[PDB]
Amino acid sequence: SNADVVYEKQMLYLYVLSGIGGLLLLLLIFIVLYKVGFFKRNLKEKMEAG
Repeated sequence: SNADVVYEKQMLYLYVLSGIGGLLLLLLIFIVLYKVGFFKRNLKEKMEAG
């Protein structure tokens, strides 16, 4: 059923913005820690679920 929310405010722009911001901060935080030496003092696993 299509309600009157698609024209009002799906409020999805918030979920999509929060998701893109967290991923970018995760990639930058991992590289910033591995470059400074933080992650350079441990045997990472580099996991990745499918």
